[PDB]
Amino acid sequence: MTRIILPGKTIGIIGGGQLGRMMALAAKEMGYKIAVLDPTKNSPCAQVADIEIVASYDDLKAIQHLAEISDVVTYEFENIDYRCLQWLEKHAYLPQGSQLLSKTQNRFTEKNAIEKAGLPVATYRLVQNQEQLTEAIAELSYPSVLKTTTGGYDGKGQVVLRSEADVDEARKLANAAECILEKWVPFEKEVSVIVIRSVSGETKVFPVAENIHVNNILHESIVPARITEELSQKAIAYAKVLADELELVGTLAVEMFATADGEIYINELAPRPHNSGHYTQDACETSQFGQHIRAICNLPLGETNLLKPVVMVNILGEHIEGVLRQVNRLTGCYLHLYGKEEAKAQRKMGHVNILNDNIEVALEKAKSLHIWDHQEQ
Amino acid sequence: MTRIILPGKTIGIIGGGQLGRMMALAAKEMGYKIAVLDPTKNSPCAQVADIEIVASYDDLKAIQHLAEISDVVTYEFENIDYRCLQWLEKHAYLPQGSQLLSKTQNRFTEKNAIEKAGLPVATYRLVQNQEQLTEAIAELSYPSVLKTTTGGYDGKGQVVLRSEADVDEARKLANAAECILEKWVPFEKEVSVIVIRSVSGETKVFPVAENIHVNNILHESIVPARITEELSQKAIAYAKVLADELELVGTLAVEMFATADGEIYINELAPRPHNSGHYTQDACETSQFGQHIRAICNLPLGETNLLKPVVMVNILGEHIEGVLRQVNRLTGCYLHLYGKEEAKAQRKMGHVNILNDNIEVALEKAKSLHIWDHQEQ
Ligand SMILES: [Mg+2]
Ligand SMILES: [Mg+2]
Repeated sequence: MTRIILPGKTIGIIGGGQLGRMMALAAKEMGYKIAVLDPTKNSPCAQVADIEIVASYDDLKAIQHLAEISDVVTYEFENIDYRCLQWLEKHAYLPQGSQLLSKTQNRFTEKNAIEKAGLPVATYRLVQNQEQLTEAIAELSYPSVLKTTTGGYDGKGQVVLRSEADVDEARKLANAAECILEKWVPFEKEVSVIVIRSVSGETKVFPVAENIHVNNILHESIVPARITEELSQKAIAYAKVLADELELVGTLAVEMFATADGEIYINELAPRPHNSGHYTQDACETSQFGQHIRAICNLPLGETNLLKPVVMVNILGEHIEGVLRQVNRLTGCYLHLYGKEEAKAQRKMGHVNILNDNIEVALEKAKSLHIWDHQEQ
Repeated sequence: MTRIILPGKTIGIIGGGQLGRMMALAAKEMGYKIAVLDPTKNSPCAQVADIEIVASYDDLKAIQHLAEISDVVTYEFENIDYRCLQWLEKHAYLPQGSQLLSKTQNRFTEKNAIEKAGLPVATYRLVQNQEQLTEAIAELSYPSVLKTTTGGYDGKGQVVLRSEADVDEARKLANAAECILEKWVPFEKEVSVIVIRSVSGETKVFPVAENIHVNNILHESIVPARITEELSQKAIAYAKVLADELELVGTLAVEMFATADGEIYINELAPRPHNSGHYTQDACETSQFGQHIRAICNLPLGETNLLKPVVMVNILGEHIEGVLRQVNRLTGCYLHLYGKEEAKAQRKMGHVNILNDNIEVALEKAKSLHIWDHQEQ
């Protein structure tokens, strides 16, 4: 409430991926110690942490060990079972709580929470079997999109239904997992806003980013987003409403659709630093990682001013060879690589923040490097 | 020339203090592994390193061990002896070389090198005995400063001569060590410039910083330095010429005196990241540490644009309690703490970068915190 976790103390992180690694690096600058729990040895985060606990996320015993050596605990792994987070908020210090994670983990529960906040979402229906899929298609028509309610993107995730010809594919998915069908709402661009709220209630919002996805993987984030001032203001206001209604502590990434007629629909939420906020490491006065640490520790939040326009480009497994071969050409580019040993095609290996006074020159730079030819097409 | 050290390789650092730690943090963002050699276990740098070697700086076997596991070797500790330096330069990869470091270890050698590069310094005389002191006093008159040529660490090691009354104290100093006598420069401001030069000869120069020393220890760096455009241009030009003439690879801090009459004299050089460049971590497009890594690894250098005005304030052992107590008042302030256990009174425990569009507001903020009343007086 007024509880402050002072520099020198230990922050425990559940999950050792790139998000935890970058949380850790930010915390280290401020003089915090870092403990991490991850199922695989020498994770990106372990490479920066003082203490490594190699164990499963459901390993209640190892979770207790993390709780014992930590003064505060946060998570970066978003598919963690919220029963484990319920244990921590009662027996350790987890200022984020378990509630928000539980609401944002399931696309259906997520939509209900956005609606209760009074914000606009695409019309949606829960799909648990073929009869329900049929009814949902009949009610919402085409175009629509079927998405699994919980984390299961690896190989499938979603089916876009442009016409009746895509129904066969949707039925297969509907059998494989619980789904929601959402009406496809026409939009000009996807945008996101990172909002941070500390234990003491202090709230900061980062600049609106314009996101470009390829095969449903983030390719580029563009800041400032190439949208109207009024859309930017609305996006920012929407993020503040969510932080307050969801009683946020820590970080919330709000992904959005911006339509040609100036409206914003809330797409999805992530209760953590998000890929679309990586630009902040090089372009803002505080990074989202530095902010997240400040939020949970209850330090004054840093400023979120955009200090230079930026295009973040993702480096997937398929790009890493190209990046390393082209290192000599990275003038004006700020490389971040996560220390993952095995490259797989779609695995996130790093990102590059391209800073320029002109956003179009930054975009042209990414194209000129030809590392992302596959994405450009 | 062409040699590039790619992300994924190991950077070895001789010296595990805060400069090593901040080098290592910048390197980790880019996906490098870190090895460190330091006389004390659990050093600031070891807290972020993948491999720690605990040994003396003059222990050639340990130095050799660090070199053997490192793809490139750099140093934070300057007083490496010649036998270790030659071994490193010829049998490891030490792109910085030994030549520049040799020149900057002796105040007389250093001033000769600066003059030979075509740059101005205060008039000076070598003092190896009492007779040479007498002659130098005669030629330079009062006021003047007698300084030891080596041993840059604590204990003053200097005597300011304003009258014949001070000669007695000076003779004692010249009796214990080789000295240099320098004519007193009537200066308005102390300033410094950080210059970067990569293995391939690419150069970048950081903005001029105004430095405020108290008890021979840096207190504040102010950027932009409160000096005329003409003085700024001159300091930058001088720093570039030095980098060229000394064939710098890596980082060079050039400390200077700026007079009211618009003249610059070169004071002293540090062939490494420097305390007067810590502001770059929060206020510049690239930090001196990010730049140092790029320079030795022969990556393209980042930009050095000042993105927001800044006051860096040092946190000594005598300040850490005040910082921790005032943590809730650190809005607009960016805290860096080095992870040192033992807090001696004059030991550098961290720094705070105070960012503000108005330099005077930043200065005011430092005072209003009432942490540095001692320095303020
Ligand atoms: Mg979600
Ligand atoms: Mg020096």
